[PDB]
Amino acid sequence: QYALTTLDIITNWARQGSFWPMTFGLACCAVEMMHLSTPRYDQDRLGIIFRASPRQSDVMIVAGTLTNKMAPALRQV
Amino acid sequence: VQPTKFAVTVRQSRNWADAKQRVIAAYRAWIRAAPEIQTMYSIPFPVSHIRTRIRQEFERHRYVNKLNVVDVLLQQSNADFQETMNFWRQQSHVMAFFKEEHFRGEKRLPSNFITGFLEGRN
Amino acid sequence: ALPYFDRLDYVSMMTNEQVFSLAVEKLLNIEIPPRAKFIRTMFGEITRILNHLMSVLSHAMDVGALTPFLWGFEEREKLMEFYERVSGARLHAAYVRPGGVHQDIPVGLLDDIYQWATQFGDRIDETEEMLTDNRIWINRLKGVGVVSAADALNLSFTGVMLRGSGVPWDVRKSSPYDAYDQVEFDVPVGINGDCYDRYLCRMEEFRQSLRIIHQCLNKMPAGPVRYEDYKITPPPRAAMKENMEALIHHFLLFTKGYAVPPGDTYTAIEAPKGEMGVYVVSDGSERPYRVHIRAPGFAHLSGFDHITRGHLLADAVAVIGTMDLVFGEVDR
Amino acid sequence: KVEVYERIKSLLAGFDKVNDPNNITETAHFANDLGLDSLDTVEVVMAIEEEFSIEIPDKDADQIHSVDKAIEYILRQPDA
Amino acid sequence: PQDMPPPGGYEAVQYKRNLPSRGLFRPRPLLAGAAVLMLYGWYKLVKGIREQNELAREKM
Amino acid sequence: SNAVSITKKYTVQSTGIWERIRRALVIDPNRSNGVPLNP
Amino acid sequence: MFGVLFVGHPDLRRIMTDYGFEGHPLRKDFPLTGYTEIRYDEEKKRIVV
Amino acid sequence: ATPAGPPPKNFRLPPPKNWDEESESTIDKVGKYFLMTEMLRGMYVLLEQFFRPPYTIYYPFEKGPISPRFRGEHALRRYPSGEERCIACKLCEAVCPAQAITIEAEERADGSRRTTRYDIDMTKCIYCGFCQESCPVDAIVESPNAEYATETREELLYNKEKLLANGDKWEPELAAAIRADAPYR
Amino acid sequence: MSYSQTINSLVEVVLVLVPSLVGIAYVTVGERKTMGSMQRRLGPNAVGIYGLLQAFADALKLLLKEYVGPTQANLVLFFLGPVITLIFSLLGYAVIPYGPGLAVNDLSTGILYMLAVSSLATYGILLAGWSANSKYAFLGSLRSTAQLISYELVLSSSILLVIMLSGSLSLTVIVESQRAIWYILPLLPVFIIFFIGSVAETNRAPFDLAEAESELVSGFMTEHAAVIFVFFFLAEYGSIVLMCILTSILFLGGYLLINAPTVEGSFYGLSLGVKTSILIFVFIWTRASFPRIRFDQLMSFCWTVLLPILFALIVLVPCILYSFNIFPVNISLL
Ligand SMILES: *P(=O)(O)OCC(C)(C)[C@H](O)C(=O)NCCC(=O)NCCSC(=O)CCCCCCCCCCCCC
Ligand code: SF4
Ligand code: SF4
Repeated sequence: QYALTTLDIITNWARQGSFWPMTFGLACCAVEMMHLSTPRYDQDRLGIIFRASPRQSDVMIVAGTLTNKMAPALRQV
Repeated sequence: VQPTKFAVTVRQSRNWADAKQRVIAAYRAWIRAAPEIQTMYSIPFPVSHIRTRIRQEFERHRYVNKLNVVDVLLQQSNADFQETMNFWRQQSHVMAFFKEEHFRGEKRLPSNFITGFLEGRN
Repeated sequence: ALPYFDRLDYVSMMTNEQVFSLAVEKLLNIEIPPRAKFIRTMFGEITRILNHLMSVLSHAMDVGALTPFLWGFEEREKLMEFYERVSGARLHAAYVRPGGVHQDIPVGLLDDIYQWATQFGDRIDETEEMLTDNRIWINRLKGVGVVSAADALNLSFTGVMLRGSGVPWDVRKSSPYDAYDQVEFDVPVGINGDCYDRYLCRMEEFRQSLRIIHQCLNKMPAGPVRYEDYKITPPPRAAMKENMEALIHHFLLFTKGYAVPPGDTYTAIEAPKGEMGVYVVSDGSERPYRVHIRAPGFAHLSGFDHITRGHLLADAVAVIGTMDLVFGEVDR
Repeated sequence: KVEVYERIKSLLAGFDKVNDPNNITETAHFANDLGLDSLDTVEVVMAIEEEFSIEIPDKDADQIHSVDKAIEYILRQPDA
Repeated sequence: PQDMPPPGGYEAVQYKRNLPSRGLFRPRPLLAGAAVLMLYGWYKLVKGIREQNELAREKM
Repeated sequence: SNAVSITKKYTVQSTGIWERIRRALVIDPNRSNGVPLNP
Repeated sequence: MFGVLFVGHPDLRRIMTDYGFEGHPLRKDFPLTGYTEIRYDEEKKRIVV
Repeated sequence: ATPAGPPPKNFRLPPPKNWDEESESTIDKVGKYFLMTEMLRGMYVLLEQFFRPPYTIYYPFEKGPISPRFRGEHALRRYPSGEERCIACKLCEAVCPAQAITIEAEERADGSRRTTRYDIDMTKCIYCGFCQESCPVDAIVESPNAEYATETREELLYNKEKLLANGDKWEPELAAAIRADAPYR
Repeated sequence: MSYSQTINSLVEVVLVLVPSLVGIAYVTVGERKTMGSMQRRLGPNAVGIYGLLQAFADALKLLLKEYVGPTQANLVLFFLGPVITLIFSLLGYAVIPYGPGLAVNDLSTGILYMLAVSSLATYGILLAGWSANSKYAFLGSLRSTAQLISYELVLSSSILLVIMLSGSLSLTVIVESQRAIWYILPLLPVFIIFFIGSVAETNRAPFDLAEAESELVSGFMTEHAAVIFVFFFLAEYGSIVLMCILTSILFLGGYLLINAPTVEGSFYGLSLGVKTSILIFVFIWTRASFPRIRFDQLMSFCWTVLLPILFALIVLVPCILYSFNIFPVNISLL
């Protein structure tokens, strides 16, 4: 049991320590999202790196108004 | 043509003879494209089933006797044709055109009075 | 409907709400108080700097120049504090309304803006240290996205997309609004109509915006910030709890709204991304019959084919960035 | 040619909008003899175009109104 | 009262372009500097290789 | 000149040996660092 | 938005609405929320109107 | 292009200068090209920034500044006696630009005009402060709180119980923010 | 000899390879922190003390992420490119002298060994883009292969000038021959060209189209998930460190400085490390300082600026050597 928690802690520490979002920056929320990478907050200090493609990404941040015309693209990524 | 692949400049029909040619021309392009439409959107229906839908769409407007209304329907047909042959539509858009693929069925209205009444206005 | 304008060009919130306030004020047939005019002009140029910081630097980041974007977004943080001090929002202030502005500025804001103003010139200069003379930057922008002065007018280009091609034209100069007739500033104009000229116009617009803000700090008059008719602007909360007339006018303005005389108007301002206009039709009631928004980014992106046909795919990122393109403006 | 006609029967007889099979001739007309309205005719020429794997221009298609007219038209076209 | 400017008025702030030239990036001293390092290096390289060549003589 | 004095720009200044180092090394000693003063 | 034809226009197509959208939303008789809406269906494994 | 009237003085540019006529020496021209002088100058700027203090704050141990006007999580307030401030005027429900508020009301058991339903759909609310501006009794306010992200969307459908509890917890901030900004309201 | 040969080779390999990967891991952490200080920010400071565990978090996250391969084109071919790139990117460390002769393989043809293993690494990039079965990403990987071979010509032309000075391809002899003078002074233009070529050879900014996502057609490396990303990224940082080590070897005097065996070895290792670290810092410094060059411009820079200068230097330098009677001896000396 203790071993399996240790791997649990280890694998979770890696998921938290390298948190790579794929920012689907649809609208004005993307501006506040973009301000998390800037010097005042510097998400990189915590290990957050924004990623352009979904293939390299662990988290999807839907930051913006999702229109019907755009929904198929969001489901695809 | 010039602006994008299947772009047709908006023009009025000169007369009823002119309009009929365009309508037949529009139908011909539609049913010709039906094989490509199937494989391009991976439609789970045979080209026969798709081509029937094309005729019914043209048959809803078979009784139009007004030239200006025909020009409107022709412009709509060209716009739908372009956005289909260009892969601008998505499978969800074309699949929604086939009324059978709604989870409540295609007979979405009551057959007669008593079936709709027993279920509660359909 | 006013907060709907914050969310069109959503890095230029106060000028977006400025254009709708001016159009409604025109149909209301009211002259706003002088202090409101100076506050709106002052926040107009603060919002122009916020926009150009987003536009120029993110355009620089798209072609590979990571660092200026980091430096300048700390400047954005400082100016977003001024937006949060006046309203209670970082972005969607809903601050400029028909009749003036929502509330007056807190008593220590002007000096805090002044302190930021004494150091902003250096921030502009350090940005120009990395880009203006850099041969990679020049080779990425010079001769790219050229449009002639004649075609820019026929394509509906406004703002920097028009002034970069040599046409001297600014809505603040040609049709003055708020307090821009009471301030001194120069209009940067390019000559080659390319991405490099449009970059240099925007860098100089930084300095003229700061020059206007300093004049607004010294010319700020005393008085009310909302037109003084409680049939249009809400009364002060102390008046609303004190006298019968004020309470009625408060009740009606927040349930029915003020009635706007019937008619229509096209009102345009020099927004940070070019000529922003709004076309409003009033039917005499408290709801607008029709609101159409003229977004400069809509006209600019409609010209993408004209400016890019025959050119390299590797220059498309340069002209997408040379157009100040936010798609809340484009699509609405 | 005669090989085209034997292929012509393969589709007209299979068409479900014919008034009665075996009514086909060497010169039968779609409208007068076979009872085909306008669009059913548009579909028949499109089925022939598929068989000979040659696209038919809309003006040429308007000219085609009879079994013989199609047999004559396909022979002129090089592809088959 | 209200937020107002100081009675004198706020002092002028810098807004005009300030990217002054500096001697660390003028090309003439840089070219002179580069030439001296190359000239000094070739002087040391002639002396170095000639010595290395004499060491091969002794070793052989 | 174009530049205003660093002594009038509302930013944290350097002092002592570090101000002399700064005036000797930076491209323009009148340029502020953008850090606002807490008082 | 309005369904108005412009004769002589090259490439008169929709610019704002979704592909295959039915109706002209800025008509006074067009209702505010329109007629239809979308969602993801887990049987069809795709979006459905 | 130019305004009507005579051409602006000196609007026409002088003719282009040939290579021969450039007022810049060859050695300087060749030196900048091969030595990349302006690129070296830009690199030197980065070293200057490398030794300047960073702007980063260590959130959540430190926080960025907010004002008494800041618009965050909604709350329902009381009088000092503990009576609800809300009297079901429906001004906030009418002014709401997003239709996020739903209210029902009758006479309370004591005959007082009070609400029975007070819901705010936090997934409809645009955080504009219009309700707080329209309220004649200071009943609906936006708290300074912004850290209330939730696991499910249903947790963002606030009813009257959730909103009155929020006002009970945040009241000293709510009074302080009202105290600072009420002169300007 | 004293102990078993196999034991010696085990220990010597472990001493070079293991601390190398530790250094490559912290070059990525140092890149983030150096650009951050330059960007008025902190960079990684939370994953481990002072952010010292950040690269290990990144690697473990990617190694436990799921891989999304192509539409079953081939299992072997898909991994074949990434495997080749990593192995041959790391193979060049085996001839680096951490002191006179202190290399895994003290090879007399060592310079040519380094050139060969770099040429074999470009295959993995090209074999990856094709295997992705996406004609868009293939063209980017094709452009990246064109840039790598073109600037390989720049590096081997620069290296030929250094061999003329030392008369040897042994990395040790090149370093010993700099006790006379570091080659950066006599060959100053060559050092600048070689450093620029090394940045281009590593797909590093301002030559970074391979990973550029903002450029519309660029970003071939941007479609690499899980293990494949780890392979390509490790290979790139591994090549960055090796191009900085080789630059110090050829121009900055290698392990040379400015009685016990342990301390002599430590000082030689430290001097090589200090010089390598400075070039890694400059390497990070240029990525943060410049915008990105277009593909057509970077190919024109190589073929119409750098190479014509190098081929001119290939004529001049041996003429100077002959004119001053300084053609070196090619026998085993030093
Ligand atoms: P024949 O005598 O049988 O009929 C000839 C006509 C049709 C001309 C009539 O006799 C007639 O007189 N009609 C009056 C005028 C007319 O024809 N109206 C114009 C109608 S155009 C029209 O209906 C266009 C509709 C196109 C729809 C195509 C299918 C829908 C798109 C989706 C395709 C499937 C999914 C990808
Ligand atoms: S919160 Fe205020 S405005 Fe809304 S119903 Fe209660 S008293 Fe009226
Ligand atoms: S903040 Fe604005 S949107 Fe939200 S409930 Fe109050 S009035 Fe409605």
